[PDB]
Amino acid sequence: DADGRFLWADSLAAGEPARLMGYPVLIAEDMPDIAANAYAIAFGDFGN
Amino acid sequence: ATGAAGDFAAVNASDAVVDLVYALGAEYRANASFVMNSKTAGAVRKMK
Repeated sequence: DADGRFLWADSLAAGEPARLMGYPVLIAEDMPDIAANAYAIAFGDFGN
Repeated sequence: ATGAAGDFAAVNASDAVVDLVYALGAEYRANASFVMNSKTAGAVRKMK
């Protein structure tokens, strides 16, 4: 945030909240990383 | 790598510690741990 503290996983202890804005996180190691025009995060219902 | 060649990153430290955590791979984070000496944990604890 602007104060310089973490938004996700508030402190430097106890990381990985297992909720990104209330929705689960799948760490799929085959998506692109942060490039110029990358799509590094994909949100959606992949069940459908 | 951290950034500046002398110590942690000047602008935003603790960014070099968190990408270290996420550089290791998912299957090894089940039981992994940091390894530092006393005075390095001091430099980590001084991060504000």
